[PDB]
Amino acid sequence: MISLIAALAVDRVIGMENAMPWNLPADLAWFKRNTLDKPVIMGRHTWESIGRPLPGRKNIILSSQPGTDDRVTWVKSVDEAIAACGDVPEIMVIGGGRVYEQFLPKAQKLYLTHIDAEVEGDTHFPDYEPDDWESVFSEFHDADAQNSHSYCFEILERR
Ligand SMILES: NC(=O)c1ccc[n+]([C@@H]2O[C@H](COP(=O)([O-])OP(=O)(O)OC[C@H]3O[C@@H](n4cnc5c(N)ncnc54)[C@H](OP(=O)(O)O)[C@@H]3O)[C@@H](O)[C@H]2O)c1
Ligand SMILES: CN(Cc1cnc2nc(N)nc(N)c2n1)c1ccc(C(=O)N[C@@H](CCC(=O)O)C(=O)O)cc1
Ligand SMILES: [Mn+2]
Repeated sequence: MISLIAALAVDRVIGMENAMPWNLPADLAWFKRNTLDKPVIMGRHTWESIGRPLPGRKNIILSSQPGTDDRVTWVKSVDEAIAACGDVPEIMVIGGGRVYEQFLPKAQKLYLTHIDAEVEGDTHFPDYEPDDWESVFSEFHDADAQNSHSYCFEILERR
């Protein structure tokens, strides 16, 4: 099954100039918890902003261009990306915007982190139809010493 995993600030902003403005260590924690030991799909920019392979995960990168690093797996299409994953129970799509736009309709579950933060971004999460989805998990957190804003973890399943 395909799942989208993402972190959103105010107004579905997800990035700015190839990066994430805020710093929310609890989000990284949770991102890692959720993707560890599973395959992660990500676009070329996102990989670039990551600058390295994520351990304990099969890294799959989508580019129309040929690979330039054997540490990860390169693919040139959404189909191939998914085939490259093999037979596993869950595929984690991690970004960025274009990639999410493409996998949304094929996805059965959303892992969203709602961040209480106002940032001028240049990239946004897709506009998805709430009707279609169901909140199965929700947990709120106030900002703290490690985390500068309040946030909320959420899991939704397509009805
Ligand atoms: N907050 C979040 O959770 C989160 C998670 C990830 C990323 N982000 C942010 O997202 C922004 C980067 O997002 P982005 O939309 O600019 O880039 P992206 O989605 O990561 O990368 C886009 C690219 O991936 C390739 N690609 C995508 N679909 C393809 C397909 N069907 N076939 C072949 N290649 C395909 C293309 O590479 P080629 O040009 O080489 O073909 C295209 O340039 C950054 O700001 C990052 O910080 C946020
Ligand atoms: C660029 N970026 C993409 C990124 C970041 N936060 C997100 N947060 C959420 N919720 N969802 C995403 N898709 C997301 N994607 C990154 C950057 C660094 C690491 C990273 O180091 N991850 C460690 C986290 C633990 C550590 O901080 O050492 C891991 O192993 O998963 C991951 C994603
Ligand atoms: Mn149902």
